[PDB]
Amino acid sequence: MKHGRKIHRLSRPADQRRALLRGLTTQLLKHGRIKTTRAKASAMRKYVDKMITLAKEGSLHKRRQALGFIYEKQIVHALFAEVPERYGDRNGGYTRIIRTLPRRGDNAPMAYIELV
Amino acid sequence: SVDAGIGVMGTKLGMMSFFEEDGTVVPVTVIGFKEGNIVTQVKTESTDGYNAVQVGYERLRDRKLTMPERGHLNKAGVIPMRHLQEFRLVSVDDFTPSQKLLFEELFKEGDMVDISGTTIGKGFQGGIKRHNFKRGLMTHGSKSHRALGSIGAGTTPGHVYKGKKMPGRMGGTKTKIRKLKIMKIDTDLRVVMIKGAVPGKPGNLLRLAPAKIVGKNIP
Amino acid sequence: AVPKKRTSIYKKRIRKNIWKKKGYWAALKAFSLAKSLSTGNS
Amino acid sequence: MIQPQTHLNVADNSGARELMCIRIIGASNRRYARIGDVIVAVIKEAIPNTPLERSEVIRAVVVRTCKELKRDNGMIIRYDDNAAVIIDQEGNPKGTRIFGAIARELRQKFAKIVSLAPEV
Amino acid sequence: VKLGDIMGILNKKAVHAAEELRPVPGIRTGDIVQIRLEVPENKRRLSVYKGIVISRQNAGIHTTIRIRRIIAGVGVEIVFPLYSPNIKEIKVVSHRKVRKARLYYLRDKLPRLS
RNA sequence: GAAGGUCACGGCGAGACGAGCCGUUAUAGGUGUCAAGUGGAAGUGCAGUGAUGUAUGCAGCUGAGGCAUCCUAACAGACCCACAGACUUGAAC
RNA sequence: AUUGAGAGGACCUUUCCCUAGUACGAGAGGACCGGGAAGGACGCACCUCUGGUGUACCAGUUAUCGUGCCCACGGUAAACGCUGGGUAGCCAAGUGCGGAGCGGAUAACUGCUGAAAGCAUCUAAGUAGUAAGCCCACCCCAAGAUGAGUGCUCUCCUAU
RNA sequence: UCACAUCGACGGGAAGGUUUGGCACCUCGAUGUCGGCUCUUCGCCACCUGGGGCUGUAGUAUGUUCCAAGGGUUGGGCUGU
RNA sequence: ACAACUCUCUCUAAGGAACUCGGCAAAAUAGCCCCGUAACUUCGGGAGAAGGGGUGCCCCCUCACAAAGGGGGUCGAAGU
Repeated sequence: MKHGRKIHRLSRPADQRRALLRGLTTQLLKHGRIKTTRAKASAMRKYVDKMITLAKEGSLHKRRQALGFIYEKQIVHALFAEVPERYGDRNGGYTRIIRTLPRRGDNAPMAYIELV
Repeated sequence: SVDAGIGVMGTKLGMMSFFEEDGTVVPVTVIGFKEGNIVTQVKTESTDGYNAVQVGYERLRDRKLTMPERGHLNKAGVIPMRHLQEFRLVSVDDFTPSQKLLFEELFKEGDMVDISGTTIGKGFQGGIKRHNFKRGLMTHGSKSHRALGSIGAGTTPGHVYKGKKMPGRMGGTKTKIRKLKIMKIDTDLRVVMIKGAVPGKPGNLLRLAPAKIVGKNIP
Repeated sequence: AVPKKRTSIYKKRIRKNIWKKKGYWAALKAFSLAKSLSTGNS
Repeated sequence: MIQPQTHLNVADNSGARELMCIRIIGASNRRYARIGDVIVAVIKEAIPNTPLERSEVIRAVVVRTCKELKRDNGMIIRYDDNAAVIIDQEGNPKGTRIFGAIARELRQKFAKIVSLAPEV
Repeated sequence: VKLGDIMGILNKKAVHAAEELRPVPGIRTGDIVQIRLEVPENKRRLSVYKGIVISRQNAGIHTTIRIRRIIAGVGVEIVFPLYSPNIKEIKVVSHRKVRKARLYYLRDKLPRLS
C-alpha cells in the first residue's frame, strides 16, 4: 500500500510522466526560472540535478546520455560548456523551490523552480 | 499483566541467515540497543496499588522533551529518554531507580523470549485481506467478485449483529509473539539474535521479556 | 437508495454549520499567512 | 504439490506408463501432496502385456515434484517432472527397479525405495 | 558502531569467517561446477554433485547458486548455500560462454544441454 | 503569552480525510560512496569480402536500500490558554 | 505512566513411538493409565531462504518516424510494441510462532461418614474424587466505567 | 433359561411446530417463489471429539443409554435440482 | 492523493476444468513455402482435414525460378 515506494506520479501514466519531466526540465534549463505547481516542481529535482551531474563529465558518452533526454540539441550544448565553470564548486543540490500563491481557476498550489 | 521477569526495551534491525557448525540454516532477527533500559520509577502495594517497575529507553537532546517529563526523569536522575514502559511483577525489590538493566546478564541464552511490538500498518482494507474471507466467482456472469455478500439474515434479527466482520483498518497494533529462541548474544556489539520473525519493520520498539507459561505466573 | 422522510429542519442546520466551520478553518490559516507575508522569508 | 486430477509419471517398471492422482492419503483435509506422501491414482495408460491394466485405482507415493522441497542444510531441490512410484501396500514397489533420482527424506518411511535407486 | 551499519558489519564478519575456512573461487553464471559436501546422514561418505551454474543470488552470508544437471534420465536443479559448513570442496571445472544473469530458459530447451 | 496544545514548514516503514509518529540547523531531496540488479556500453584498436567477433573493462547503465556530507528546502512566522481552584462537614500543626 | 468494571479473539484435532507385545486371551489377536512424535485444519506475525509481481531499473529484438547523414539514441505501436531478467515494497506455494494449568466451582457418575426407619441408604448436617462443557488464567481493546479510577511530574504572569 | 443386554405385538398418554394438510386473521394503490455463490448466527431431539452407567462387557471392536452444543462435520461423478 | 470497492487492462510458482446449469469468460492456434492428408460420399466434396518440417541477418552458383531455389557463414532463450 505504497510502503517504501518513492515515485512522483504527477497524476499521469508513464507515457506522459516522462514527457512532462522531460519538457519541464528542458524549459527550466533554457529560461532558468519557471512557474509551475508544487508537485510538478518537487518531482523535477531528480532530473535537473541528474543532468547537471551529467554535465560534469563532459564526454562523448555523457552528451548522448543527456541528448536522449532534452529533445533540443542547442540547450544541451549550452551545458557542458557552461556547467563546470559556474557549478564546479557546488557538490549536488543545484535547484531551489520558492513557493507562491495558488492558481486562480482551481486553487492549485503553486511554486517557482530555478537554478541555484 | 503480571510478567514473568523484568523486560527490556529494544530495536529491530532486519533479518540474518545464521548458520551453525551442523549446517542448519536458521532465519534470525538482529535486535540492537540504544542508551540505557534505565529504571525510572518503582510502584508498590503500599502507595500505588500494585507492584511495578518503569523503564525508559533511547537518548535525546533535552530540548525535545516537555517540562513535566523533564521533571519526571530528573527526579530519577536519569538521561533524557522517550518510551517509559512498565513491567508489572510480583517481585518488587532490587529495582531501585537509576539502575541500568544488563540485557547480557539478565537473559543468558536459549531462553525463549516473548516479544511484543506494533505491527506493519496496512491501512483500511477489505473483507478478504482483513478477515480471510473468500471471494465469489469471476465468470459465469457474477457481478459479485470481492465483497461481503449478504451481511445479516432477514426480518427476524431485523438488524446487523454487533461485531459483524467488515472492511476496516488492518495493522498498526501491538501483538506479543511469544516463545522465541535466543540464538546468540554478541558481547562485542550489544546485539541479540532471535530465531524467526518479530512485529514491524526495522526501527520499531520491542518489549523483550521472558516466557510467560502458566507454571510461572498465578494459579 | 431513497430517503424515507425529510430531515426538514434543525438537523440540516447542524449539518451545514460544520461545513461553514471548514470555511472558518481556512480563514484562520489565511489570516496566519498574512503575517508571514510581512517581513523576511529567505 | 500434486492434487486431485494431476497427471503423474511413473518412476519404476511395474508396467504402468502414467497415473492420475485422485486423493491424498495421510493427514486429512490436505490440499496437495509433496514428496514423501502417499496418494491414490488411476492408471491412465500402461504397456500392453503387463499385470497392472488400465483404469484401476491403486496407491502410489510421490518421489519427483516440480515444487522445491527443502533441506535443513538450506539446499533446495526442484525436478523437471512430477512423478510417483507405485507402492504395493505397506512395503516395496511392485517392480524390482526404480529410475530417475530420489531424495534422502524418502529413506525413513520407505527404506526399500532407496535400496533400489540408481543415483540418490 | 552505528546501528544502521550493524547488519552490514554482521555480514562482514560472517562471510569473511567462512571464507577463511575455505576460499571460494569466482563462480558465476554459465560455469561447470563440481561440488562435494560432508553429508550428515551419520556418515561422511562424501556425495559429490556436478552441473552448470544457471544462477547466482548474491545476498551476503546466504549467497547461493543454482546448479542444473540432467541426472540419470531426469532434469534436476539443486541450489546450494555458497558459504555452508556442510560444503567441503567447490571446484570450477569449465566455462560455457553464456550472456545472461539467470538461465531459467535452459529449464525448457533440451536435454542435450547438460 | 503559563505549562502545554493547535497551525505552518520537510517528511514517514502512519495514513481515504482527520488521526498517529519523526524532523525543523541529518527530516526529505541532491551529491559521494557501497551493498544489490542487469549483463559487457560508447568511442577506438585489431580480425573477417561481410553479418559479426574480439581487447581496452565483473564494464556501462541503474541504485525505492545502508552509510557519509548542511549543496537545496525545513525560511517566515501565527492562533489558543491561566481567579493557586465555588459550596459543606470532620480529623490535624 | 498505568489499574481494571466491562468486552472481544483464542482453549481444535491426527496417526506414530515407548509403556508392551505387557494386562487379557487356548490361540487368533491386543489394552486401560501416563509420557514422548511428526502432521492436518485454524489463527498471529515476518521477508532471511524459495519464489510471484514489481509499466523504476537493466538487456535483446520487429515495424516505422524523429534526431541533417553513418554511428548512436528518443517517440509510437491503449492505461509496458513484444519478449528475457529483476532491488525495495507488497505477496504466498516461503519463514517463524501459537493451542499450554496438580487453579476454581460444577454436570452425569462413583463415594466416605450417617439417621429418619436399632438394620440399610452418596443426603436430610458435613465432606472427597470428578468433563473439549462454565468461571479465572493466555492474547488484543478498555475509566464516555458521567461509577469519568490511580500514580509521577510541570504550570499559574498581565495588555501580556 | 430370562418381558425389562437388545427388540418389543395388541393397545394407552404426551410434547415439538422442520413435513403434507384445515382455516382465510395482516398484506392484491405489489413484502420478488426453487436451487447454487457469499456471509452469518442460533437450537438440541449429539455424526465425531470429552466424561459416564448397563451389557447376552475376557481383551480389541461394539450395542444401548446418561452428562455435555466448546470445536469440527471432506473432494468429486450424475441431475436445475 | 495513491485506502477499501467497482470497472478498462497486464502478468502470475505447482496443478490443468478440479469451475460451472454449461470450458460462459479467458488462454492457445494463426502469414507464406514444402512434405503429408482417413471414415464416408449425391464422385462436386469431405479438406486448410488430421499431422509434420522450413522462415531472421550476411556471402555466393544462372545467356532469365518477384531477397528466388540451392550452397555456405553469423546473431539471439526466441526469426510470420
